[PDB]
Amino acid sequence: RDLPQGFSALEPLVDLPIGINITRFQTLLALHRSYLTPGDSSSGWTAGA
Amino acid sequence: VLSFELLHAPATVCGPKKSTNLVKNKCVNFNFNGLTGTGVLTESNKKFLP
Repeated sequence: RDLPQGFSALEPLVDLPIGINITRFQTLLALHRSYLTPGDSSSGWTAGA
Repeated sequence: VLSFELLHAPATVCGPKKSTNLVKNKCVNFNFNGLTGTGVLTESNKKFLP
């Protein structure tokens, strides 16, 4: 738990000339489906740490 | 028909590709990707980051 104590700089990966406007933000994770939680997206899903 | 579009959008790919060989150890007028100048070009033992 909690972020470590140290310094580390971040290198560039990619620049894109798309030029669209961005104002919001949302993220995607994994929703397990198995015998434990069956059904659709409304009932059959566990989170995962 | 190959047609172009004109608007305020930023630029994109094109057709420079200015290719000229490399001469070293001489006073030459050079123009790299975007930076220009004059001087003598030689070999260095300095290491950049990729």
